[PDB]
This record gives sequence, C-alpha cells and structure tokens, in this order.
Amino acid sequence: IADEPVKASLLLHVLVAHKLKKSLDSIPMSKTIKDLVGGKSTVQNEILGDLGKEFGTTPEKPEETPLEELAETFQDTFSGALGKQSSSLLSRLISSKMPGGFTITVARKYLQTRWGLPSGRQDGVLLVALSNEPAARLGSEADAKAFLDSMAQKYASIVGVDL
Amino acid sequence: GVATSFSRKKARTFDSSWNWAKQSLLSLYFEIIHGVLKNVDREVVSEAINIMNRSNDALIKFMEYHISNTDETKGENYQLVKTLGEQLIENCKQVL
Amino acid sequence: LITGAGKGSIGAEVLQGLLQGGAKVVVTTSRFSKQVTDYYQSIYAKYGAKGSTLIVVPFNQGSKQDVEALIEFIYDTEKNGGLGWDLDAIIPFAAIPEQGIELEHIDSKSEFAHRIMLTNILRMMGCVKKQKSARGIETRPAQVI
Amino acid sequence: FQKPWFATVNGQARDLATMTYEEVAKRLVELMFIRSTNSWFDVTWRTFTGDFLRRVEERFTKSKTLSLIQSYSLLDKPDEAIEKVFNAYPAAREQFLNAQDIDHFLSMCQNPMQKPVPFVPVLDRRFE
Amino acid sequence: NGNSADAAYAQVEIQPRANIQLDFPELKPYKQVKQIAPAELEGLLDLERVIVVTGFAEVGPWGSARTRWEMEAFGEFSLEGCVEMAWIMGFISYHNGNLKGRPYTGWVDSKTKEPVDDKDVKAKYETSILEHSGIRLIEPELFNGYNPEKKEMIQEVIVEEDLEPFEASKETAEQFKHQHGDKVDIFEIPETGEYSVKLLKGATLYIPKALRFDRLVAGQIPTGWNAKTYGISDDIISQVDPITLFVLVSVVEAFIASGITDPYEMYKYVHVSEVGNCSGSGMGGVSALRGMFKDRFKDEPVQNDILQESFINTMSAWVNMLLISSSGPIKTPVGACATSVESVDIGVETILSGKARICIVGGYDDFQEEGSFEFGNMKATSNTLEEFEHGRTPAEMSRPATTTRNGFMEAQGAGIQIIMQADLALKMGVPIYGIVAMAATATDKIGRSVPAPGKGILTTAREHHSSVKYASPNLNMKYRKRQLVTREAQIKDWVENELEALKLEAEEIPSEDQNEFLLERTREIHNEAESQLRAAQQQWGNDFYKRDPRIAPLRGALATYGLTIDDLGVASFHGTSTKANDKNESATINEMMKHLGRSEGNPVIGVFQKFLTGHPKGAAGAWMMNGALQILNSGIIPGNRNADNVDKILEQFEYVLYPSKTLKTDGVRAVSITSFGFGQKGGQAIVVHPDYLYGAITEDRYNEYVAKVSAREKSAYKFFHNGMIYNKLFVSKEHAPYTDELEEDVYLDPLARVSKDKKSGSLTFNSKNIQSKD
Repeated sequence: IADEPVKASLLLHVLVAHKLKKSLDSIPMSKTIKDLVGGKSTVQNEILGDLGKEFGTTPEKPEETPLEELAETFQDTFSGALGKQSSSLLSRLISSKMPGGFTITVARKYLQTRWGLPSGRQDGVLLVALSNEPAARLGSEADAKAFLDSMAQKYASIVGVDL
Repeated sequence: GVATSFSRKKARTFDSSWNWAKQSLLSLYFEIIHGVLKNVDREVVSEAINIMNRSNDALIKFMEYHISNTDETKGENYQLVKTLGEQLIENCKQVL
Repeated sequence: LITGAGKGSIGAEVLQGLLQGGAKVVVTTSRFSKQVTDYYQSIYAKYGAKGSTLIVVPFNQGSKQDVEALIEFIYDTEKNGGLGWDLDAIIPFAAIPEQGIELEHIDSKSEFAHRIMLTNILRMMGCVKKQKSARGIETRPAQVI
Repeated sequence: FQKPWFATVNGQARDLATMTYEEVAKRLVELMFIRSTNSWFDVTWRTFTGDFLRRVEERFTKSKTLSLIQSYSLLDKPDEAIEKVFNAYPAAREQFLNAQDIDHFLSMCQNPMQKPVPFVPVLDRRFE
Repeated sequence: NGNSADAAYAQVEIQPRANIQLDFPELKPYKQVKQIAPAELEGLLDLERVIVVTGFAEVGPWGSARTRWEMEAFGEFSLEGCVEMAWIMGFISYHNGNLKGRPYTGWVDSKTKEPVDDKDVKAKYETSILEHSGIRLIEPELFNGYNPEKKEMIQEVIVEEDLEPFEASKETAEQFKHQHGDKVDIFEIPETGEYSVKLLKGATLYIPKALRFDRLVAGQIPTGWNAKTYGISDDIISQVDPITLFVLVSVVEAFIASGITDPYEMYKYVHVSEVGNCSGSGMGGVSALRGMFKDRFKDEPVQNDILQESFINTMSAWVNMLLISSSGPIKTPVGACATSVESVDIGVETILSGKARICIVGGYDDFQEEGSFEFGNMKATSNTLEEFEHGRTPAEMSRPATTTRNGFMEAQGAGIQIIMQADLALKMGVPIYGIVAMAATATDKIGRSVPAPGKGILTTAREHHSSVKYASPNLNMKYRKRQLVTREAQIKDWVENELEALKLEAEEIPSEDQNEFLLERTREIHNEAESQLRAAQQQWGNDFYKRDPRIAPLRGALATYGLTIDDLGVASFHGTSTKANDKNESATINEMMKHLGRSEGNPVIGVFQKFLTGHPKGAAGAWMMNGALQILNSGIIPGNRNADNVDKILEQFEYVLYPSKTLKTDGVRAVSITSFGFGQKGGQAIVVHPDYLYGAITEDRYNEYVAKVSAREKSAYKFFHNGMIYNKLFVSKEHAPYTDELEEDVYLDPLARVSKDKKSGSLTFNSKNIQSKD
C-alpha cells in the first residue's frame, strides 16, 4: 500500500497520552493542556518541554488552547518528521519490551512484509504501539507479532485504511 | 507413619507460674464482681485451690492490696468478692 | 513423661492433676501446631502449681528414631541442649483408634497401631533404662503406668 | 400538594438519611393509615410498613430471632405494632437510617405490584 | 388438616444485618461523672491547657482501629467485624439496582456479583479474611513482586571474550561508548540509521543472580486493601507513594471518628492558622527512594518528580493539600520506632504554646524490600527460618516479654489521633476519648550503640525525696482550690477598678465618639479579666508542679485530676519481642513505679499489642495510643495471647504483670504508653479516662455538650455508612474554603470564620465576616 506522512494531530495526541500515563482514547482532543493536568503544573511544563523538542517552535500560551487547534498550528512547520523526542521514546519502547531477536530493523520490515505499510505508515504504527506500551518484556517473537498486528489494526482504524 | 516428628528446637517450656497466679486471681476478682461466678459455684473453690497451690510473698501482697481496696458499698458483688478475698488471703498465708 | 494426653483424653485430665501437684512434666503431642500449644499454654496458666514445669514436644511414638531422641533429649545435660532431667514416672497412654477391623482386615494401620501401643512403649522403657544405667542411677526408679 | 414531602418530622423538612427508624415508621402510619375508618387505605401500604418493620428488626437484632410481627394482620393496630418493635430494639429510636436501609426504602417505593405511595420520598430524576 | 394449618403454624425468622457502629464514648448522666472526680475539681482546670484525644484511626495489618480492636480484645470478628473486613479487603461491594431482573439492594461478591446476605459473610469469607490479615508470609503482589525467597541483586563481571553485536539506537550506542570507552565498538548501520554495539574483552558487564533471604513473614495490610475502596481517585494513587494513601485514609477515618465529616467545619470555631499537622514518620516514602536510587539506576520508567514523594513531611503536605487546606503549624518529627509518641508530644506543646488548638498527630511507615533486608543484616528482625525450626507458625513469631523472643515482626501502616483543647472540644461538641495528661521524650547517655535501648525516659518519674517528713500542701487539691478562690477575688477587685478607670477616662471623651471608645476598651478589659482567670487556673489547676521538684511530671499529670500514682492501671509497653528492649522497658517502668511509691502488690498490667499487629516502626506509638484509648473506654485490657511463657528475668520486676488473656475490668483510670526508638529516642505518654474532664465543668455545660455530641454522632454515623457503601469516605477538597482573592484577607484576620454559603451549600469564607466589627 502507498505511504502517507503521519499527522501532527496523532504525534501531539500520542505524546500527551504517553506522558499522562493514559490511554489514547481517554484524551478528549478539544481540551486545554492546563485542563488535562490542572492540579500538577509540573507535568504541564514537561508536556511543553517535550513539544518543544518534538516540533521546535511553540506558540504564545499553548496551555490555554485545546490540543485540537494546537495540532493544526504545529502541522504548519511539521512534514512526516518523527523528531528526536518521539524517536528516543520508540527506541526506549523497543529496547525495554520487544524480546531478543526483535529490534526496530526487523519490526520495520515485519510491518513492510505482513501489512505492506511503508515508512510513513510504519512510524505511525510504532506511535500507537508506544501509546499502549505493553509494560511487560514481550515473552516471545510470536506474542510480539500479535502485539504489532493488533496495533497495526488500531493504526488502520484511526487512519481509515484496509489490510 | 514412621516420619520423624520430634525435634529439640520445637520443645516448648511453660514454667512462669509466678505471673500466671496473679493473672488467675485477677480473672477471678473481676468475674466475681461482674457476677459471672456466684457464691454457689464450685469454680470459686477450684480457682481458690489453683491460687493457693501458687502462694508466694508477691502473690499475697498482690491479693492483700486488691482485696483491701475493694469498695463493698459499690454493690453486693463487691461485698462477696471482699469476703472471699479476705478468706483466700488467710488461706494462701497458711499454705505458703 | 506422659504420651497420648491431647485435649479430651484421659491423659489431658492426668496432666491437669500432675501440674496441679507441682510435678515437672513432659507431655508429647502427635498433632503439634499453634492451636495445640495454645491449649497446653492455657492448661498450665490455670492449673500449673508453683515449682511445676511443662515441656510440650512434638513426637511420633510410632517411630523408634523419635522414641530414642525424646529420651536422649530429656536425659541429656542443659549444656548439650537436653533438659537435664531424670524420669520418676512414665505414662505412655499414646494410642490410635482402630474400629471394625476383624482378623482378615489386619493391615498397615493395625501393624502401626501395635508398634505405637506395645513395641515402641517397650523401646521407651528400654531407652530410659539404658540412660539410667549409663549415668549410674540405681535408687530412683521410673514408675511405668 | 396531595403527595407531601415524606421526610418531615413535626413540620420541619429533613431527608430519609436524617430521620430515625422510629420517625420514619410513625410518618408512614400517619400518611398510610386512616384513623377515621381504623384501616390501612391499601393492603399494599400495610405490606410496605410491615416490610419496613421487618427491616428494622433485621438491622437492630444481634442474633437470629423470630419476627415480632408474625403476620401483617398485627399492623391493623399500628401504634401497638410500632411501640412493640421499638421497645424490643430501643437503639432504633435514636439512630438515623443506615444508608443501605434508605436505598431499600426507596426500592420498595417503586415496587410495581403496590399502590403508588402517597408522598415524594426523594428529589432525583424520578421526581416527575 | 391441609398445609394451611402448618403455614400459619410456621414462624417467620429475622436474620441480623451488620450495623457497624462508630463506638463513640458512652456519656453518663452528670450526677454519676461528678462522683468519680473530686468535687473540688469544678472550675479548677483551665480547659484551654487540657489536651483531649477527640478521634483516632489506623490502617494496619488488621484493617481499621475497629477491626484491630475486635481481633486484639476478643480474638475473633463479630458480624460487624466480618462485613467491615470483607468490605475493606474488597471481597464484598455494595450494589443497589437490578440484578438478573429483580431489584436487589445490599452486599454483592466483588468477583462473581452474586448477592451475599450479612449472616453468610462469616461462612463465605472469614477464612480468607483471617488467611490474608495480620502477620503472614510476605505476599509479593503487595510489594511490586518482591519475593524474599528470590531476592534480585546484580554482580559485575569483566568479559573474557567479545560479545555478539546487538543493535541499539544512536543515543544508546553513544552512552555505551561514553561508559565503556575503548572496551566497546559502535558502528552505524547505513540503511537503518541504528548502530551495532559490541562489548570487547576487558569491558564491565552486570549479571542478575538471586539470594534466598530468610525474613519471609511480615505484618502486612490485608490482601485486597485498595485506596479506591475509601474513595481516593486514580490520579492521587498514581502520583503519591502508598504510605501517603495510608495516612490520607487514616486521617479521614480519624476525623469521622471525631464526628467531623467536613474538615472545614473546624474553621467555624478556629482560625485557619490554628489547625496543626504535628504527625511524622520513620523513613517516609521508601518506595519513592527505591525508585530514585535503584529504578533510576536501571533507567526504568519512573515519574520525573519521584523525589518530592519520598520526603518524610510530604505525607503531612498531601493531607493538608487534599483535606485540611489550613495554614496551621506543621512540625513533622522523625523518631524511628517512637515517632508516634514524639508527634503527640510536639502536638501537645503546639497547643499549649497557643500556636494551634487542633493537631493531627500520629506516625506512619511503609514496609519495603530494602528495609526488611537492612533490619535482617542488623539482626533486629526475627530470622523466620530459625522460627520455622522452632515450630513457630507466622502468627506466633511476635511474642513480647517471652523467654524465646528473638526479634520483632516488621509491619506497615499508619495511626492518626486528633488532639484538641478540651474547652474547644466541648464548644464543638466532638466526642472525647481521652485526656493527654503528659507526653515526654528523653535521651539516655554517651555510648557507641545506636539501636541500644536505654533508661532516659525514667526521668519522667524524677523527683526529690530528701525532705518528705511532712505532706506537701501543693498536692492537697483543696488548698489549691482555696488559693484559686483567693486569686479570683483579687481579679474581681481588678475588674471593678478598671471599669471605674474606663468610666473616668470616657467622661472627658466627646459624646459622639463615646460609644466606639467604650466598646473597644470593654472588649480589652473582658480580654484581660479572662487572661488573668486562665493564668490563675493554669497556676493552680494545671502547672502547680512545674516549679516544684518534690512532684514528678508523672505524679503531677495524675494529681492534676485528683488521681494518685496507684490509679495508673495499665502500661502499654513498646514490647517489640526483642531480648534487650522488653527487659529494658520493664526495668524502666518498674523503677519509675518503685521510685514514685506505687503501693506493693499493685502492679501495672502490661499490654504488648505488637504480638498481633507486629512493629510498624514509625506508627507503633500511634497504634498503642489507639489500643489505650479503646481500653480506657471499654475497661477491657487485652491479653498478649502470644505470651506463652513470661521470661523468668521479668519476675524481679515487682510492679509489672504480664497477662496472657483478656481481663474485663470494672474500670481503667489511666494508661501509660512508652516507646524506645533507634538512636536513644525514648518517649512516654499518659492518657486518662475522659470522664475525669467532666468533673471540671458545670451540669448545664455538660448537658449542652452531651446534646451536641449525640447530634454529631448521628450525623457521623450517617456520613460513615453513606461513604462506605458508595466508596466516598475520602472526598478531596477541590478548592480551599476561600477564593484566591480573599486568601490575604482570610490569613490576616484572626477572627475570620467559615459560614455556610446558601448557593453552594458548602462552608466558605464570606467577605462580610472578614475584619467585621460584629
């Protein structure tokens, strides 16, 4: 299947989901950063700090604006670029969970062989895999194949593509 | 059936009667007061035996004090315990 | 020393007497556990007269290896880890119930019983004798009931 | 209105949670027992007040006992039934409804095989 | 005669439902309480300077105070116990609604969602309850999979031959290079952009192994205890250390047991700046330490602010952020195993200095792998393998004042009291569970052993005996009452003379400004007339023995209320189950009683509560304080059931008794609580039966109080059952009782008090009631 660069509205949504230790669906897209984490202003400035390293430039008071219209403001300067933060978190995810014999390389070409998904699809599948970290060293390769399969189906659901 | 059950480290000792006497008198005293034991209970004689058998100086001082400080005017049960005590004190001093 | 004196047996009521009389007892239990020691603890609090000592040990009279050990533990010195005692009376009331076992059903269970109630009783007397002879004791004979 | 606020004690407003078991049992009789005809207006309202007394027994007994109101026939003299039950469990004179017993009361208030109770026990979505 | 003659012959049974009572103190009619106190006590004590314990709670290996008391004093749960413990342990959950069609209300099983009658709880669960409560085998689940039989530790090796190359990210490979230097080789794979790492011969490497550790048993909070069950949200659970949950749940439970369901109701009577948090710990959030120290080292995912959650005083903070929103004193002490006792003493002083009128005092300390190991290396914890060789089941491994005691069973949890000024307690009509007669701490002497128990606390019985020819009239309360009457006469004269003087000054004042001037000065004269009466009452009632060396602080405290030294019925020993401590305690008590001149044959009855609960370290003294209060109110002294054979060495201590079974007394008048922490932390605290207090107030005051408590006990009981069924005992305040704007106005005004806002319904500060003339 044809590649498509991932959208800022997925990268900023997975980032907030991960940092707030929450599920991807439990985040309402139209709600201010300062509303999600209102009490603990520390995790608020950690969101800001990650978004800064992710997409460089940030507007004035991104905390009073819902994530919805903050995703389209960030979309202007971003073009399929994972960035250092998200790359670092994906590297973190694989090393800790995926078992010996399942590194990014072979996980990328597993996404290419099983599903046909190229780079711009693969790096979106690895993002929803990070959104729902298994929190347990993957027992075996087979289990991890079912893990990626299931989080390629969630990638197919969120984008709207058939496999 | 022929498993080794015995071990020397599993041996339990009970020897500290000196304490137990004072507890076993204090259980009587408050049972008499709360009228769990009456003046027609063979338990009152049983207990009196089991205390006497553990008479010493400290136990006689522990009775003398508790019985002497009983307020006979608080109830009937207090007059009962104060009589019984006084007698049981005289017993323990004899069989010491 | 008295064996087969668990709660609600004749042994139990003997033990209550011996402790009431200021005796130094070793009672052996074949079902040793928290509940059992706590029961024996209560018995000694209530009844246990001055001078009286109670020693509750786990024991399986049906083993010779336990029967020789027990007596070795009672008689051996307080330095070695024994009681440093010398038995004046043995009451080996240990037994196990056998019911509706006529001649033809004599099996493992019956054989074992006989070994608790006769053979290992003999080995207990036997063992005491050996300990008394060994320590040069001839004017302190252990009443067996 | 014809259906008054049920949690009223002598004419001050309350809630089912701030009324004693006594208060509630008296207020039931008052709203459901007609003095003039010396009868329960509806046998299902008697059954109601009989369940409530059986619930008071259950809450304030210590061990399993017989029911003081063997048959709900005994309720035909309600003042004698209440006096009798609250004499047996006099701690239920001075103790507000156990949160569970409030919910049980409001649950009886929606029994579909009984006459709709002549009060409003609670302000919630089923107020209307 | 048909089945109709036999259905009318059949009788309806009634099955008992749990009715879990809060167990407030039983208030006697004024005539009866006036007999037990001496008649001369009325208006003798300043009630501002009297500290009362007005509500207590704990989270311990037996659940709440109520279940732990049940198991301590009766050795079994009643219906009400079994339900509460089943509800705590998340075996049962309440359910109102429809279940398989028909509408059901009452308990259900938490798993199956089967309806469960109350009668059937004891059959169904009381096995599992008692099987996963109290001292038992360390359950890994409860402690992040820690299994003391297989304890992980990593060992360095110097690799003797190069490794297979393994892929890693660039930043990861970079950090491998910076660590290992030339001993590693990192080579970028072109196409992927990931590196290949290869550790070379001479490079460090760390291999996990296991150690079989020997302390396998602990006093654990019941399996299935869960902070959500009280009504703490997941956000709080995720953020804070588990200890912070214990405290929070103990504090809301204490408040409920004080009748105060809404903490802001305190601020109807006191300024925000008088509600103290004088409650401490031993090692605070050790779970959060173990995070920053060891989980960070392995580079595990750990919250960025795990430092803040590990500090001793963070727990006091979270309580004050979520529940109290005060600006009262916050004195967090650290006293190893006697913290709880230090926290009372600080509190007591924090109210007697006037800086506060209510402290939350008590202790709290978690149990974790790091701890349990270090205590085993120190050899203070009892070696569980040795116990198993002695045929000790886990239950019976904590056995204080016993011959065969070897060391203490460690435990976890929290205990919290709420202490107040008696005056303020009567004014709010909260229940009074005890009087804090004294609290003190001491250090022992020079010495080169930190964990050494020592006889410093002896100095609570310090007094002079070289001049005891004649009775000191300063103890003769009647004399003291006379001297207080002598003073209040002078006070009378002083108030008249000041009212004259005022009138004289106010005559020269112009007539328009006369009213204002008189009001302002009439307040200040009322103030000074109070201040002088309370100063007298404090001089004669309370502080009569502070400047007299012929009266001991221990004698002094009792003598305040007319009690002799003989009245101290019960001493609640620390009683850790360790060979040095239990002997050192007993000797100390015994020597205090002997010096002061306790009558021969009148021993103190020893309570060794730790035989059941085990040793929660910081919180030990807060559980003994709860075990006291409930004794003082039940007259029931629980036996140390693990005292199988009292140690022959303790026979020499004439004024100490060692009960092995519950003694149901006719009364207990006072209770000692002694603790000896690590590092010469020695504490003592004397609690007296609250009834003595009522001797010091008039019939009308007493009866007004009784009414207000009776109301506040019903309203508590309602709130407790509504919170328990729907898991909403905990309700964190969303906002302070003042808007952000008024903060400044609320803090500055001494007389700012919260009033019900009709719109909201909740208690808030009103701008009308700040710097208000009225």
